[PDB]
Amino acid sequence: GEKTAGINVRKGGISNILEELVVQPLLVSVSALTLATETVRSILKIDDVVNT
Amino acid sequence: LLQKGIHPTIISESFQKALEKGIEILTDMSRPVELSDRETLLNSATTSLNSK
Amino acid sequence: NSGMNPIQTMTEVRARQVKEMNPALGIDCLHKGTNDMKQQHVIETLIGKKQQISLATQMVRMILKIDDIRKP
Amino acid sequence: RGKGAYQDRDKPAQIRFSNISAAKAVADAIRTSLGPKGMDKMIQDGKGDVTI
Amino acid sequence: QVKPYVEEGLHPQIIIRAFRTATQLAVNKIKEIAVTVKKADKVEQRKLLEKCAMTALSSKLISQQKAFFAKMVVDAVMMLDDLLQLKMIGIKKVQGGALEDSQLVA
Amino acid sequence: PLSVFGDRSTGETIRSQNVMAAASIANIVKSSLGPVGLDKMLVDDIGDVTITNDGATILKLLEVEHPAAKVLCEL
Amino acid sequence: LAGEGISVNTGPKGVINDWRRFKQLETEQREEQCREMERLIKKL
Amino acid sequence: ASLSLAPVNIFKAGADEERAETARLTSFIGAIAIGDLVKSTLGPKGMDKILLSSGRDASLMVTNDGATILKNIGVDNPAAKVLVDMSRVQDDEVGDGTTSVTVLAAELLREAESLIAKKIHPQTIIAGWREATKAAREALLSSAVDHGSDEVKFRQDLMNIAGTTLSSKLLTHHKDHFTKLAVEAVLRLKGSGNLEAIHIIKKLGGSLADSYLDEGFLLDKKIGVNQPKRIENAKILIANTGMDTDKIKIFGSRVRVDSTAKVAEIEHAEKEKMKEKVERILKHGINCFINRQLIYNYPEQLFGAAGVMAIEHADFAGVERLALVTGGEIASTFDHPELVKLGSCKLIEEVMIGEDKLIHFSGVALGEACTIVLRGATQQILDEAERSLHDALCVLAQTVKDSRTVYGGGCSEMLMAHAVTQLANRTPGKEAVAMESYAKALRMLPTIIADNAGYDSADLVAQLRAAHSEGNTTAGLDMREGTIGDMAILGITESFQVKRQVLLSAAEAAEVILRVDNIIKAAPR
Amino acid sequence: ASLSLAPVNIFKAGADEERAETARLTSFIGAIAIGDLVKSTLGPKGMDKILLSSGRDASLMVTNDGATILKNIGVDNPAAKVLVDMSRVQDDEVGDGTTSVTVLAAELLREAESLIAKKIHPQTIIAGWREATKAAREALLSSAVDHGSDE
Ligand SMILES: Nc1ncnc2c1ncn2[C@@H]1O[C@H](COP(=O)(O)OP(=O)(O)O)[C@@H](O)[C@H]1O
Ligand SMILES: Nc1ncnc2c1ncn2[C@@H]1O[C@H](COP(=O)(O)OP(=O)(O)O)[C@@H](O)[C@H]1O
Ligand SMILES: Nc1ncnc2c1ncn2[C@@H]1O[C@H](COP(=O)(O)OP(=O)(O)O)[C@@H](O)[C@H]1O
Ligand SMILES: [Mg+2]
Repeated sequence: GEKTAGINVRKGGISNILEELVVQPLLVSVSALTLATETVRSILKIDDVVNT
Repeated sequence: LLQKGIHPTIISESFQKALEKGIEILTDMSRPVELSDRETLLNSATTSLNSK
Repeated sequence: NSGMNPIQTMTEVRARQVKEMNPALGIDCLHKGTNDMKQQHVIETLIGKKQQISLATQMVRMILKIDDIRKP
Repeated sequence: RGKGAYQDRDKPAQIRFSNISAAKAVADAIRTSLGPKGMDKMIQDGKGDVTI
Repeated sequence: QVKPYVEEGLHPQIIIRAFRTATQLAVNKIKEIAVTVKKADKVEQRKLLEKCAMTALSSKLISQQKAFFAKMVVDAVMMLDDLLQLKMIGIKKVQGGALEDSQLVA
Repeated sequence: PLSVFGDRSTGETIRSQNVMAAASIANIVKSSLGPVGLDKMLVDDIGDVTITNDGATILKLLEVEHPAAKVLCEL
Repeated sequence: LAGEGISVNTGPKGVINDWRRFKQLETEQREEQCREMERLIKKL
Repeated sequence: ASLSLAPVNIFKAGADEERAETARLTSFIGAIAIGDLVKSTLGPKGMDKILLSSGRDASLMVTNDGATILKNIGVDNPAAKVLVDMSRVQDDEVGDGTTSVTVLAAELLREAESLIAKKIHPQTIIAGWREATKAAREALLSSAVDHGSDEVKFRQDLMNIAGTTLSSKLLTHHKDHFTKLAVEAVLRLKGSGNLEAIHIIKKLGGSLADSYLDEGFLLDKKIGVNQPKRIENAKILIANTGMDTDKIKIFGSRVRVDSTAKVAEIEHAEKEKMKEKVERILKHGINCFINRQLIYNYPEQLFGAAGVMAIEHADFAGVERLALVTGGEIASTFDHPELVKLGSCKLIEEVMIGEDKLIHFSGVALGEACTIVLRGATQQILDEAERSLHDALCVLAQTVKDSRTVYGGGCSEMLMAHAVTQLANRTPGKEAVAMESYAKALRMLPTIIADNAGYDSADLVAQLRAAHSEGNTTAGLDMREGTIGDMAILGITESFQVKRQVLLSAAEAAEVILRVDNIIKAAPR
Repeated sequence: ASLSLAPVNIFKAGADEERAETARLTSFIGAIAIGDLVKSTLGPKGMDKILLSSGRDASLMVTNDGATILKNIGVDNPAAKVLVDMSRVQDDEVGDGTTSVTVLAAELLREAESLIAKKIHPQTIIAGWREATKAAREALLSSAVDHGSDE
């Protein structure tokens, strides 16, 4: 149930990171996931390479 | 996945479904933030600069 | 190699092996209508299988232990 | 259902594997530069320009 | 360790003398604190030899079967009469088979 | 796998190489420090001669290829 | 002996490193030869 | 005796010739290679290709379009050149059908090779193919259905056609969204066939589903320094004047005086001329001024002092699109303000798309011009999306021009080949065999469509042939699962013009290639 | 991942491998070339061929025998080598039938190429051909007539 449990480099283990002030905007992870999935889908629909 | 005999089209559709589910999950974890809160902005900037 | 779907066939055979205790259920490569290799008389030596597993494991370990190459 | 359609080309599979290998190599290249403990890369282009 | 002192101009003979003194002291300490069994018990001596062989073998690709190989090595050495000649222990390599298939011939 | 048209160094190799370059630059001018230091005589391969003890002049005149050595010279 | 429409496809893909390594030296040699022949032959 | 196989040598060094068997072999090999290359990119389950340029820039291109694949390849086989030019002309005439026509021509030429191996004169094959083409064209024309009278039915047909066109491209992931987008964009043209009135703007970043058709118009130009950045109820004047160091067009004119005071007076006169031109422009009572050419510092300062937004360097396409979307008249003289119509729109402002800023025209008067913003994760994705959208727009414009439609999914090919077979079993001689080969190629088209999906192509094609034999003239390949079904219900619609052009171009190219019995090449340069 | 189409290099210089489609194409091309070469010398109206040796002697040989034609040709296609050895063994076993067996093998391989293009697993083709060969051999045996009793 620990939603905010994350890697604590300073402590050296696993602890809540909201106490470590490690936060990022939602439109970084969301954008990365969306663009990466789209790129993977684009790559998967390729079956040949042609030299011009 | 491909070595298992899966066509590279079911993979794409399943990845799209996983992307939609993950976007919903990330939106669930989100927390509203106001620009008048200087502490959150400072924490975000510090987190961005931590890796440089 | 026999044209069937690998993951589905292997999963079904494994599920059948778990459900009914019968380690003779395999891949019906010749499409004889049954999976019981005891009936199909698909028989191979135990020594051969043991040597296969042992040699593969030994070679894999020996390859994993190598961490440097010095080709001329 | 039976034997099914026989894939007599095997070129698309090779292309997919090559694309995936290239992408995985790129990720492994830029994998050590992640997080607060990630280091920097110094790149020297065709000219004498140097970028860390 | 002595490179920084070399870079600053320390005379090499001082370093050589220090190395000689330290090595002599270390060898004396090793001989002093080394554990030995003054009983000549056959079982205890065999156990000591087997443990030494296992330690010498637990760094190679045969470390998984180190007990088996160590026991065979101890047996082979004990079968040697008085000079422990290396030419009296033949080693034959035959391709194929697992490591556990290796055998010692009396 | 990368298929990058160039050479790549990673890990202890590049770190040791950078320290090597920095140490070489330091050793170039280490002998011109302090009152018991001595000058250097640089030749510009066309016959031009420069005699100096200043570190900046020596590092500017020398031809430097390694990026870390360039960093020290610019420093 | 048929199939002249080879469509070499990703064949040259796996050899761009060696091909470009040879091509750099080839271009350098061509440039050197052109600079040498800029004066010569023209009015030699 | 032949030219090459003669004791005397009759050719230049490097020239050669290939006689009947060798020429036919080379032509068939080249055509079949082109057909095999372009295929596997056909139907809903077709894959894309990577076009890796070997040049200095090394351009990378990912595409499903047959025409772009065929044009961007080094081709030395002359028959392959014929097929490539066929595909290019097919793309020029209509947006879609390049892969279909190329594959049909390749299959026809393969059947011709088989027939020649069967000791049949190529003239007999050509005559049989002409008869088969006539029969198939008549059958397809009789099979066409028109829905231009009913507005709702015509819109449904447009939706179905756009979906069918986009089903084989990368846009099939979001087929409904892009289908609606393309249909709305085409319908906004109000019957005008100029696809250049639709601008496709590609902005990197964002998902492919983030693409949208703007309700107004978008411009990628800038505004003057001291001019308003937001105007409501704008009265737009579009112009094509110089307004940049404006010179009197008497090329032999010069300034010749004896003092610098006169030079200063002439300079002040030039500035006054520019000021008077700006005043005449402002006499039109406008808020936004758009000029095709550049606007220099003095005219833009004058515009800013008057509180009038001035957009400069909007090229011929830009001024044409603004005239179409706002209704203004492109003017180059400003002596009769009452004779010039001014464009009107509800709002002009600056929008922030990605990291770039664009001018947004909202609430336009006419709107017979569209801008489409494409968002993607890679440059290749954006380029392929633009190409697919271009194909969809071209097909929709063709359908608007000619509303006759046929059923896709191999139904049209199946009925064509059924008519061809009915003609073939009614004719004596080897021309019957030639027509049977024509029918076999027509069957092979949906056979390749089914093969691309991994389905049981032979069984599905046999079922389709049987169904068209009893009389089911709407049966086709139901690609959702791998069965056959009614394409009237499934809405797999396609333009009649595209299919007719594909059939006729493929037959024509096969006929012209088959007539060749000698290939002679001059010494390469 | 194909052995040749991998980032690491396994084969020596000058060594290469052809995968499924490439190997099938090479084998079919070689077999069809051999079959077309040997044919047109078949039946009563067959025509002979001239074999010019490239050696120092440059021996001239005109012949109609299929085995003789297939023996004195420089063959690099491995499937063509298979067919040549087939013809030689057929000649060794019985005097005639070299051209017939070569042409039959070439036609069978052409049909196999067509079937492979029609998305049929080669094992199915092999099983069908085994059944067909059994049936054809039985039928041919059932039609043989013997006249050794009457002189
Ligand atoms: N102080 C920190 N403690 C734990 N994780 C951190 C800290 N700072 C940054 N990170 C994490 O490191 C990840 C990588 O960020 P960074 O290395 O800047 O590259 P990028 O921003 O391109 O992912 C981020 O997802 C962030 O969650
Ligand atoms: N949803 C679909 N169901 C069945 N067939 C389709 C579908 N979409 C397209 N096709 C078929 O695919 C063929 C090729 O179309 P496409 O690849 O989009 O363009 P091109 O005609 O340039 O190859 C068309 O003849 C059409 O009949
Ligand atoms: N007089 C004939 N009438 C009809 N067919 C013939 C006649 N003579 C030979 N043939 C056919 O020609 C074929 C080839 O025979 P031939 O060329 O002599 O040797 P090979 O069988 O090695 O090719 C045989 O299969 C035979 O059926
Ligand atoms: Mg299309």
